[PDB]
Amino acid sequence: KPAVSVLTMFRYAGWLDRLYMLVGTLAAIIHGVALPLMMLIFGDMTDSFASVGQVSKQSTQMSEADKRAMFAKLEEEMTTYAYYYTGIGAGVLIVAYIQVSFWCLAAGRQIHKIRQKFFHAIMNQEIGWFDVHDVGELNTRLTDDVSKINEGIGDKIGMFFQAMATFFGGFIIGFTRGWKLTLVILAISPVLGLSAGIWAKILSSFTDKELHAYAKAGAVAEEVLAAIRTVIAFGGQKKELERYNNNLEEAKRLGIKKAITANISMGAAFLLIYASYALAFWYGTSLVISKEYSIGQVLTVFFSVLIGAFSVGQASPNIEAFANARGAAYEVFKIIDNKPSIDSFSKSGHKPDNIQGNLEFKNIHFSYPSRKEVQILKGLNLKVKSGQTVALVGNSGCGKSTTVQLMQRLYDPLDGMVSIDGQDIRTINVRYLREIIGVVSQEPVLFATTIAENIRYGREDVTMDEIEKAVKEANAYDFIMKLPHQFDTLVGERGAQLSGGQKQRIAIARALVRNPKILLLDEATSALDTESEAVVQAALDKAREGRTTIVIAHRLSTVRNADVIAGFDGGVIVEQGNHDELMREKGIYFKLVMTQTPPASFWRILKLNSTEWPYFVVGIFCAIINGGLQPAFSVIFSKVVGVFTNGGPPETQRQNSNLFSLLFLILGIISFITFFLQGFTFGKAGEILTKRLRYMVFKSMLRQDVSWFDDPKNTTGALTTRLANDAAQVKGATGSRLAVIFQNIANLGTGIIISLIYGWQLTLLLLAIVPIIAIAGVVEMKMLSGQALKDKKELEGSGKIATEAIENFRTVVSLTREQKFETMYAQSLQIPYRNAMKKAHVFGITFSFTQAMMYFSYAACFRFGAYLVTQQLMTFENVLLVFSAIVFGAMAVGQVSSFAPDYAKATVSASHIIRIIEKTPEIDSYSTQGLKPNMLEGNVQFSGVVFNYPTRPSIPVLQGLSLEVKKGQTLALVGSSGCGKSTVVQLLERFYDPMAGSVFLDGKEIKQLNVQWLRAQLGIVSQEPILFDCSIAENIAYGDNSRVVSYEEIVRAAKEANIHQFIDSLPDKYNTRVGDKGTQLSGGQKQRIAIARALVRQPHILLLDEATSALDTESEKVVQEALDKAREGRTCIVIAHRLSTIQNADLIVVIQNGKVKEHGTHQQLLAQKGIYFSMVSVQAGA
Repeated sequence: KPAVSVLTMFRYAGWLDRLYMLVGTLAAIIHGVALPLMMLIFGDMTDSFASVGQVSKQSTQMSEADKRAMFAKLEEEMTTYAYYYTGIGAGVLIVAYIQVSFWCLAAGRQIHKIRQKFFHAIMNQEIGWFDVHDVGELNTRLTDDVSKINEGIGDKIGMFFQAMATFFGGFIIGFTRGWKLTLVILAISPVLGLSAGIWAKILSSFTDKELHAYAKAGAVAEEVLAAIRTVIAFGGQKKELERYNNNLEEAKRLGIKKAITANISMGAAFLLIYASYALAFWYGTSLVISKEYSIGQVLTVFFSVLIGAFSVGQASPNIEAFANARGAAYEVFKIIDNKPSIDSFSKSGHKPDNIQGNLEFKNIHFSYPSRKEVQILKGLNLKVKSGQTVALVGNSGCGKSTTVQLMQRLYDPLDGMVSIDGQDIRTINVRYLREIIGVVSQEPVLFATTIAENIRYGREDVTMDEIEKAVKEANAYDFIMKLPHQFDTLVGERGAQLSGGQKQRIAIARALVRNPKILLLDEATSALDTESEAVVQAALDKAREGRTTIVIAHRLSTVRNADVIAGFDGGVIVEQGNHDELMREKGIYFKLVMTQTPPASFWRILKLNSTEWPYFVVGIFCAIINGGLQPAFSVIFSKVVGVFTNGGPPETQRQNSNLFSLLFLILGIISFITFFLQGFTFGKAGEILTKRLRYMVFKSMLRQDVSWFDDPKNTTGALTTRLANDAAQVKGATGSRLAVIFQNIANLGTGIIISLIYGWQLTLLLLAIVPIIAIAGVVEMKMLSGQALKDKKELEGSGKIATEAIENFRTVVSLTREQKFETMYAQSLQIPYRNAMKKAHVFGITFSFTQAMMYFSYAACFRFGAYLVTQQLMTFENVLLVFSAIVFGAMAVGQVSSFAPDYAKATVSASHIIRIIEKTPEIDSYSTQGLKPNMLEGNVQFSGVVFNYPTRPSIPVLQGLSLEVKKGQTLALVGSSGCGKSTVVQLLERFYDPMAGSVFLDGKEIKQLNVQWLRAQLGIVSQEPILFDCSIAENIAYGDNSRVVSYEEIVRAAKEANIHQFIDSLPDKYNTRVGDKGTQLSGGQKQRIAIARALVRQPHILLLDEATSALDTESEKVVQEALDKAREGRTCIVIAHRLSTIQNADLIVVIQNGKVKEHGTHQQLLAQKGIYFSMVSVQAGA
């Protein structure tokens, strides 16, 4: 919404840039003008043949006489026009190059200046300006915005003025050569713009509908694939598939409806286009019979106006390009034009010498630009004498840090003054101030360069001698020497990750080269290991003694030797003096002292598609007839112009034009039928395989085992995404592109034969030209992408050192040396700049070549078509025929190159979708194998089990685990911590088989048992029960599948689970919708419902996994009450964390590091002492 004045935007264009734009925009206008002049000549040529065509047929008496005057006229005429054509080709060749080159030259030169100035501005902004602004957004704003500006001031403008020139140029020639047809053409203009208007309305509306449609099906999948371990446990995999099939069923019906309407629209649009196109010509013919116009003129005015009309459509996108560019240039220039109060690039202000380092802070009130929300410094008084060292102490706010912040004049104080020596800090030059102040910070930063270089960021002028003494006086010398490469080592975020205490010591070495008179040390010792702290501490102490120093830390070991200690409370200075005095004050200080002591052949996807043997043949057969249909229009138009051109005695003509204009319209309406057909057939074909695929994919996805689902690569979102993209992407490839590609090959193949058989060697020649300009047209786009990529790589490297410069910024300003970063940036950019010059040279040649080739190619059409071919009997009427036939056959092949990528993107998206079906599990619920025992009663035998999780085969959870629990009794399970407790419940459900060892239920091995039937007997109840959206009765009825449960059954279950209080209370009762689409309710109820699911199944085995985990107060009591009523009739394993409620259990078993450590009844473990007595002691006491 905010934008920029048109003249500001060019502020960096002067002299040449200005001139370049003018010569370019000039050349561009000439270029544009060229094309309608070309079409103007086309009417003159028509007239020349037309005269002879009228006289040739007027003879029917003499022959040899016509071999003279006719040929002579054509000779002088044709040679003239051809000469002019060649004349226009050289023109467009020159102006095209001028056009693109100059405008790109302007672009390059300005953007270079935009770029430099911008970064310079960024580095100049005061720190408060950063504190309010997102650095991330700013740098991404840098690279992305300047590119938009580039797109805006580029050759896009040249293209705009070219388009206007064609628009004006066309309409002028249209109007002058006649007023009538132009206004008749202007009359049909609003109709073609309206139909395209119906398109923007249909597309925008229906695009959301399909997205809205699958959003429903994809909502089924998302709650399922998130809830998977629940559907696997309860084996509802046939149900969730059925639901997904139902939603897919609806989505395809909506899809075919959309396919019907969308094809009707496109078909009707093409009718109106061909209708008006034919209508305009009919009025055109009606004016020729009246002898108002030349038949040749009609072609000139008709082509010129329509060309000039479409020029508006082709112009519009460049307006947008310019428009967007201004908007982008607003926020960039805003920073550039902004001027700071503090500068730091300004040469002004006193530069005192023999600074004695006498500091004072007078009555300073300050607030960081969180501003009025908080005031952290209320007044202040502090003096620090020359050569002394003062230590600041505080509980919170770190208002101490503020003074170190103000002392570098990062911020000017609200009221009061900071005074270095006698003078105010605001009188002295900022750069020099920062230079006479050294700084060492809690978190040290190293830029990526040699250690010599990071030490060279203290001062640009330095020698390895000064480096050496610096690190040595920082006692960083010995430790780095041991490091390989010596001072030439590397450092940064990337590579050479080092001890902090060493980094801090390089930082102290850097600050030391600065040889400052004032030293600020903030917490530098803090947040560091105790051993290396003393090492660095030695350095810090050796860094002072030449300098006055203010230091802040939480280490009171480093304070004692300070000549002055100063505490703050609420921004108010309170205590000052020597340590003993402060201890005698027994104040805040004493308080703190005491406190601290890919492409391949995948046919089979098409084989899957072969379920429709028909519908393809219909669409194909239909499209090939539409292929043969398309050039018929080119054949008519040839003979409409042709017979009228070829007419001879006129009396017959006017009747014929009517017949043609009629037939001209007939291919129009027959096209509606054929286009709607092929589109609808493929469309339905697309939606049905969209079902089969998403079905077979989802289905195969339910098959896989928890091993696959625990994977990091596959998370619920990634699967839904994988599920949508692949199905959609194969559809396009089996879809329209194939319909269209076949339409086109038939289009050209029909066009070629007609052209071939009519012209001998007419056509043969043309076919030599077009593929060459087509390939020449493809290779340009290839170079274009190449240069684009290379430029991206070069500015990526410059933008990288930019990001470095502004991400660490608050440090670089503290050291100054922003000019170093200005210069580094400059040199970085100088390569794309030289690259950007070459770019213009190339863009101009390729463009001009492609245009000149098309214009020169045209000359050959008539030169060889006349002369050598028309000297012979072979005739004009067909020359016009072939012209359209081949050229529009080629323009149709152009769609091949356009639809190339959709195939790849579909094949890659296919490459995944074939594999995802054929991947097979270790454990598949689908196999009907397994024993299906007849005997009810469950035991559970765990013997010598070892388990390591497939995702994390590092720390094993289970090592030699052995448990036994008899039927109809409760096995309590205790543990130090972890899934050791819970993994039991997972293995019995057989989400995994163990590495070694085995587990038995009735004494049979589950490993050889039926996976489905096994789970069918289990009473699983987790921490946070997921309930699908549906009737709460349907959530309960999930406890049993392959059968529908009775109302009185799910009643008995709810009665059992004590959830019935709610369920009679609600308006809907059992049909209430839950899952926080229909309704929301707390955990206590959700759990009780899960309890109902569980004992709806009537399991012989209940598994209660940390059931009361998330819960509170009475809810725990009533849920526990329900769980307790749920067991004692059944085998169960309860891993719950309430050991007060485990006190009644048949067998309690302490698990330790995978091995059962203790086991027994409660009092039995109570009699002993060990882990379990401790477990029960701590929490009952806490």
